[PDB]
Amino acid sequence: SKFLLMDALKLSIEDPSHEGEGIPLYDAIKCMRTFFGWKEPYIVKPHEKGINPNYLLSWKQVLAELQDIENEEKIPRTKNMKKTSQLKWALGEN
Amino acid sequence: SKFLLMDALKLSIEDPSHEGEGIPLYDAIKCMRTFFGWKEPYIVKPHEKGINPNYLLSWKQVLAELQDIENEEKIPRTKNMKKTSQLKWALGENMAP
Amino acid sequence: YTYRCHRGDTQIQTRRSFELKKLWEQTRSKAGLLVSDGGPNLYNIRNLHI
Amino acid sequence: SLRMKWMMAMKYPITADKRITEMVPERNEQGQTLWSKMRVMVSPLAVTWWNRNGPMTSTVHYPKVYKTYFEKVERLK
Repeated sequence: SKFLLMDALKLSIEDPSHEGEGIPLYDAIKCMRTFFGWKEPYIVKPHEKGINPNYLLSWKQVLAELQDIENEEKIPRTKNMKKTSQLKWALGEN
Repeated sequence: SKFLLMDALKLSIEDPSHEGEGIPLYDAIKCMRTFFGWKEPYIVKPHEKGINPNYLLSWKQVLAELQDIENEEKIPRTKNMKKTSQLKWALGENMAP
Repeated sequence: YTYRCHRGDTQIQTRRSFELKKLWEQTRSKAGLLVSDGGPNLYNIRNLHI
Repeated sequence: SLRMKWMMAMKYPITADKRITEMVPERNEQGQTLWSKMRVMVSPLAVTWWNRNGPMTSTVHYPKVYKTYFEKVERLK
């Protein structure tokens, strides 16, 4: 399937006010800020095909790029990732 | 006094999310959105020194510039007003000896 | 959803909300307002041909 | 239709004649724009504004040939 069914859990936002209409990116950021307990990631079940360090680096890059928005003076509406080696391999650009 | 005391009212955003810590500009915009009832402004007590149409134009410009945020690719953190004739007169930028 | 025309007594915020509110608070018989501008829906099985 | 739900999300998707300028103001009370210059492109807020406070004409020759529909309404009640 495209998305998993039984195994999903959610990070809720705890009852937004009735006047809250916004962009999905900032809703996602607000949902992410409500969680504590992140640690150093590691692989627990390999894929038997492909390169797994690329997956780990992709997840780390997502975290860093989401945390690296405060350096911009004109905060944007959509986020464009940077074209890196692991991401190019994952998306099959070559 | 700098700000009037007994004759002031408030436009409340009421409750913000307990985790909401944001820029004052967007708090002000959200407070503004919860009000309906604007009309066409007009003067009921002149200043008897100065030009009152400049005051009317300043209020209209503030309202329009606050509404015109959506014509921007990126959302700004602070708002800088245009240097207009009435604002220049109000701030006294052309009475410098 | 597609034409941004919700009812006058609703909390949904769009770009058309202000004028819909102004029209809603101005009218007296609110059942004669079209759906395209902040009105209720009176269609049922007996009315489908009108 | 996905085409219709792609141009209602952008400003000025409707066309009208130049006489709109002399009748509808450029901005409303809150400060929202209603039309733009380079026929001219207008916004649905212009339609709502006209329905709110615009010129009123009470001619009866407009529903002239519409009286066949009212018979159904009269028969339904």
